[PDB]
Amino acid sequence: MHAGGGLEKFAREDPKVRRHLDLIRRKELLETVLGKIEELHRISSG
Amino acid sequence: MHAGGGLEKFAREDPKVRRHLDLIRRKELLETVLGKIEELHRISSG
Repeated sequence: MHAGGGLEKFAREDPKVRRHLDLIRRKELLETVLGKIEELHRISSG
Repeated sequence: MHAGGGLEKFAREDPKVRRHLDLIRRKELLETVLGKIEELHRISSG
């Protein structure tokens, strides 16, 4: 797993767990976008 | 109730509802303090 990177492919391979981890990832992208906006409001008060 | 200011005392009279509103009041002063602290932290971070 750790030498070959076959952990993430091990995850990608199964139908159920692909949907689970993909769902968690898209949610992750949107959260990080919101975080970039929030940091922006802090760097410039107005 | 509105002329005598006796609405608040009317609530004070029943014990169960008095314990209820007392719980709500203590939660209030604590909230306003935390709000001031959050505003302060915002002032000294950006």
